[PDB]
Amino acid sequence: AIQKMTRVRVVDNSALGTTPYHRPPRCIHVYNKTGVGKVGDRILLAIRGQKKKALIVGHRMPGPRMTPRFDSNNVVLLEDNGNPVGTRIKTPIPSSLRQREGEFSKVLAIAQNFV
Amino acid sequence: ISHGRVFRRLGLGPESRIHLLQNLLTGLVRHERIEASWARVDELRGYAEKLIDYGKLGDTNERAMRMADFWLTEKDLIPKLFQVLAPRFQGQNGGYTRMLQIPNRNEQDRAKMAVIEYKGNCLPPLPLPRRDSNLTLLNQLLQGLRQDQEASS
Amino acid sequence: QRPETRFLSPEFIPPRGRTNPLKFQIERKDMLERRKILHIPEFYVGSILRVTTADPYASAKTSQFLGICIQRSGSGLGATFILRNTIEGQGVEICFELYNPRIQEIQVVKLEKRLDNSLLYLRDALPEYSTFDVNMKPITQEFNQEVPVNQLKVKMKPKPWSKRWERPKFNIKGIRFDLCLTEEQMREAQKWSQPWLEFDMMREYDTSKIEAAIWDEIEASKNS
Amino acid sequence: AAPKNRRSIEVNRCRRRNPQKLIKVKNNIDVCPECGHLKQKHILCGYCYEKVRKETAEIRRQMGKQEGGPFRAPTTETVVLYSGETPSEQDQGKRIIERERKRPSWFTQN
Amino acid sequence: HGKSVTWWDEHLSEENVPFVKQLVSDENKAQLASKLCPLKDEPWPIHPWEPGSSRVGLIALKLGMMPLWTKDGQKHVVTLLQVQDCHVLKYTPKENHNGRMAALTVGGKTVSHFHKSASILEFYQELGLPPKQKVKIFNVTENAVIKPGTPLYAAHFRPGQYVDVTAKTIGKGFQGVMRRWGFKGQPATHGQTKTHRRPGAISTGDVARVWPGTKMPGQLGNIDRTAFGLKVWRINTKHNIIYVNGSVPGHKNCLVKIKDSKLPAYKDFCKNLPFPTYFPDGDEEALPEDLYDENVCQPGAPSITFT
RNA sequence: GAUGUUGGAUCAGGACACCCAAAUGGUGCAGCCGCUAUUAAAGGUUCGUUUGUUCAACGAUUAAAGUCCUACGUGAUCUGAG
Ligand SMILES: [Mg+2]
Ligand SMILES: [Mg+2]
Ligand SMILES: [Mg+2]
Ligand SMILES: [Mg+2]
Ligand SMILES: [Mg+2]
Ligand SMILES: [Mg+2]
Ligand SMILES: [Mg+2]
Ligand SMILES: [Mg+2]
Ligand SMILES: [Mg+2]
Ligand SMILES: [Mg+2]
Ligand SMILES: [Mg+2]
Ligand SMILES: [Mg+2]
Ligand SMILES: [Mg+2]
Ligand SMILES: [Mg+2]
Ligand SMILES: [Mg+2]
Ligand SMILES: [Mg+2]
Ligand SMILES: [Zn+2]
Repeated sequence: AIQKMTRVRVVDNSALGTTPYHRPPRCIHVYNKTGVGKVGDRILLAIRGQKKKALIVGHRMPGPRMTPRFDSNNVVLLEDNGNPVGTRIKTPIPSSLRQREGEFSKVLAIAQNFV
Repeated sequence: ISHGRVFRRLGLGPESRIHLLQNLLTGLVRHERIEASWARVDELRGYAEKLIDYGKLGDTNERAMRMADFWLTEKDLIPKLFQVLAPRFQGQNGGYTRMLQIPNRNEQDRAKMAVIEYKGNCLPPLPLPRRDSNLTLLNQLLQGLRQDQEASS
Repeated sequence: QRPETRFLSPEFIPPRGRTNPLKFQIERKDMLERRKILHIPEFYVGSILRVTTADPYASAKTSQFLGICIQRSGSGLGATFILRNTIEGQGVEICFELYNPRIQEIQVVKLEKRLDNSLLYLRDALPEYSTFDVNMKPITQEFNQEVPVNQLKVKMKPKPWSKRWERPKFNIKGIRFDLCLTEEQMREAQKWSQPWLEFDMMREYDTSKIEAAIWDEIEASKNS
Repeated sequence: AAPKNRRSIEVNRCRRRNPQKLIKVKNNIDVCPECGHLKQKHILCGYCYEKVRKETAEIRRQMGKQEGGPFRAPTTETVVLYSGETPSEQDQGKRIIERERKRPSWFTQN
Repeated sequence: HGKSVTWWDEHLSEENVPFVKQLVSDENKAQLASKLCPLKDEPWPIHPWEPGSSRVGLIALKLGMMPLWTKDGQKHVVTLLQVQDCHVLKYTPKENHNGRMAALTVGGKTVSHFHKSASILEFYQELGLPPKQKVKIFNVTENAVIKPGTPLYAAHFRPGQYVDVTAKTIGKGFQGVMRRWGFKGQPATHGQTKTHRRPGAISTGDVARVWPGTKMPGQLGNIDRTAFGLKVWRINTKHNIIYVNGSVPGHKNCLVKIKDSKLPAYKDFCKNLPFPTYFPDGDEEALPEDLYDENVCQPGAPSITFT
C-alpha cells in the first residue's frame, strides 16, 4: 500500500535516483482508481523539483501469501514510453512481475535478481 | 459486542477483579463455605475448582507453590490447601463445589445471593433440594414400565 | 540412553474456539494425507530453512529461498511460517503455506531454538543477524535429542522500532536492552506490566487429553 | 427540550397502567416439607437455611475458641460432637468440637 | 385454580431420571433406522426430468472454514456444511401453496422431545421421526415431489454445480450509525464537542418531517440473508459433508438452508443430478469416500509442477 | 415578551434548463476527433497548493470532475476562521 505523499527509495541506477537533494522523493499520484498502489502499479513521483513516472517494485506492506515483502518501498524511474530511464536494477524484484510482459517488458529485461 | 466471552467485569477493573476473587477464595479455603453475591460466587466457582487441581499436583511442584502463594492470601491456609483440602479429593474428578441460590438479601439493597461450599466440610448439611421418592404415583407408575422392559428382554 | 519426547507439529494443536471437533478430524486427515507425499521436517522459530517452490513465471520452474523461521501460526491445513533474509542489503520476508501444493521440497540446514517464540524484532536488529549465505550446506544433527538453545543477545538500530519491544507484553529475552535503552525508559516499560496475568489460572489452556487423542490418531494413520 | 403541554390524566393512566408496568404474578411458589413455610422452587428454603446458618455461626464461635489467635488454623480434619457422643476410630486423630445441644434431628451422624 | 408451572423433569426420582432418557434415545434410534430405507418401503412414483424442473433442497450445519487449492495454483477458502438429520416432513400440493409450485417442508437437526410444544410433538408422532430443530419450506415442481418422511443425504449435490444458501446472519444487537450503515464520522480533534459518532443532519428544513426510509441506529444483523452463485468443490460421503465456496452467512455451528442456484446462468444445470434426490439403496454401489471437482488439487497428488 | 445570521463538517430530499453513462436526427459528417439538436433522471459526479472564503487561479487525474432549489438545506448534531 503506497499512497500520496509516501517517501519512496529509487532502486534503479539513474541520474535522478542517486544524486542528493534536500527533499526525499515523494509520491504525488497513484494511477489506480484506488488511492493505494501495489507491486506492479504505476506512480507519479516528485523528485528534485520535477515530475517523473515510476513503477512500484516492492513495498513494506504485506501482500498475498508467498509474495516477497520488502524492507523499504522501492520504485524504478520511468518515462511515458514505458522505457526505464535507468540502466539496471540491483535490489531484488518480485517474480510475480513477470506475469505482465506487455507493459513491463524492458523493466524486466534490465532486472538483475528475482525473488 | 459481547460474543464468546467467559469472564464478567467486576470491581474497579481487571486487577480489582482478580483481587475480589482473591478475597473470596481465601474466605472459601478458610471457612469452607461462604455466602456471597450470585454473580461473584458463580465467578469464583471456576477458580475454586482449579485451585484444588494444583493441590493434587503435589507439595513439591514449584509452579503449584507460587500459584498457591498468589491465590491464598492468609498464609496458614496453604498447608491447609495441600495437607487437608487436596487429599480428601482423590477419586472425584470434578465434584468439588456445591453452588446453590439463597433467598435474596434482607438489606435494602436486595442482591441475588448464593452459597458456595466444598464437599465434605464439617458443617451442618445444607438443606439441599430433595428428589421425589419412588412411591410417588408417577414414579411408581414408571417402575411397571421398567419391569416390563426387563420382562421382554 | 534413549531420551524420548514426541514433537508434535504445532498446527496439530486445535484453537480454543467452540468449533465442532468433527472439523479438526477432517483437517488432520487431509494434512496427514499431505505428509505422505512431501516430507515435512521439524524446525523452530530461529531455525534456518531452504524452500523449493514451483514457479510458473520463471524459466527454471524451481525457485529457491533460504532464511530464518521468524514465526509460525495457523491450525489444520492453513498452517504457515515466515522466512527472513537479507539479499544484497534488502530485507526480505516471505510467508509460506506449510501444506501448499506448490511447495516441492523443504530442507533444514540448521536446526535451532532462539530464546523467543517469535522474532519480528529482527526487523529492527542490525543487518548482520538477518544475513545468511545462500549456498551454505546442511549442518546435520547429532541426535542428542536436545535441540540446541542458542542464547544470543542482539544489537538494535536507534529508536523507533517497528514495535515497542521493551514492553512486558512481548516478554523479549533475546534483545540486548542495556546498550539500547536508558533506566528511565526501563521504568516506563514497567508501568504497562500486568503481574496478575501469570496467576490467572482459568486463562490457562488445557490440551493433554486432545494431545493423546490426536497423537494416537497419527499413529493410527501411519499404520494404515 | 421542554414539554410543550401538560399531559391529561387520561394519557397518564394509559402509560402507567400498561400491562408491562404491572407486577407479574409469580407462579413458582411452593411449601417446604419440613417447616411448611413458603419458598420458590429453584431456591433454598429461607427458614431452613436460617437454622442451618445459626448453628454454623455458633460452631464457628466455639472453633474460634479452640484456636488461639488470628493466623493459627488446624491441619487436621475437624469433627463436631454433641452431648453424649464419643469419637469413632474413623474420626479419631482429628480436631474435636464439643457442644451442649443434643444433636439436631436434621444434622445426621454419618 | 392457580395452576403451577411444570417442566418435564420436575417430579421424576433418581431411579427414573436415567430410565426416561435411555428410553427416549432408544425409541429415537429405532425410529431413525426404521426410516433408513425409503425405496423399499412405499416409494412414490418417480417422474423423468423435464427442462423447467426445480429440485428439493437440504438443511445443513456450518462447521467452519478451511483452505483448498486448485490444480491451477490459486488458493480458495471453503465452508464445510454437514447434513446431520435431514428428512422431508410434509407436502403441499400445487394449488394449496403458491398457486404455482408445490411446497416441500424439510426438517433439520434432531432435538430433545422434552422442550417442544404439544402440537409439534403431535406432528412428529403422526410421522414417526424425532423432532427437528429447524424447519424450512422449499418450492418444487410436480415432477420433483418426494414422499413425506424420507431421508435426504449429502450426496444430493454432485461436485461442481452452483448452490444458494440462506441463513440468519451474525447478530450484532443495537448498533450505532457508523456500523449499521457506514456513515463517516465527524473529525476527532479540531474542537468537535460530543459529536464523534452521531448521524448528523437527518433531514431538510422545509419538509419538517423525517422521511419514512431514513437511516438510523438500530437492530443489525439478525435477519435472513441469501448468498447466491457459490460453487461446490468436494463432497464427503461418510460424514455427509459438502465443501462450498467462499463464505456462508451465519455463525459457525448454525443451521443453514441449501438449494440449487436460481441464478439465470445456471437454469438447466439440474439435468445431471440424481432427480427425485439421491438414493444410496437404489444404485447399490459404494460411492468413493470423496467426490472432487476436476479442478481441485486432491489431499494427495503429484505436488504441482508448471512447465 | 428573539424566525440565532457567512463559509466548511456530516447526511442528503428534489428539479431537469443532462456534465458522464444510454438510444438516436443534422452537418461546412470519409474515418478519428468534433460542433449542434431530440428523447432519457435508477446511478454517479475526485484528491491537493493559496485564501475565512463560496467564486477564481493553479498541480494531478478521472466516464465525468453538471446548472440549480430545499429558511443563500442542515448550529435543541458539530465547527466559529469570518
Ligand atoms: Mg522548483
Ligand atoms: Mg457472554
Ligand atoms: Mg460495576
Ligand atoms: Mg456461568
Ligand atoms: Mg509501524
Ligand atoms: Mg449478538
Ligand atoms: Mg473518523
Ligand atoms: Mg471529545
Ligand atoms: Mg462547550
Ligand atoms: Mg413567543
Ligand atoms: Mg442527493
Ligand atoms: Mg430534456
Ligand atoms: Mg441525481
Ligand atoms: Mg443557511
Ligand atoms: Mg451555517
Ligand atoms: Mg435546527
Ligand atoms: Zn424449610
